[PDB]
Amino acid sequence: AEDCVGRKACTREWYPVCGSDGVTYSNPCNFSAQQEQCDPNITIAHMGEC
Repeated sequence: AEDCVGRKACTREWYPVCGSDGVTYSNPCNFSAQQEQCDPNITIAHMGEC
């Protein structure tokens, strides 16, 4: 994808985290999938939905 913004929806489970973009991830899969498509370079900012 290269350039995509927001969250990419995955729903295997709900462990919410926030990415360094300040973005709410529904679960690890959300963080992984969205970033592998968009921004692999951010880190988990904090545990819990943003």
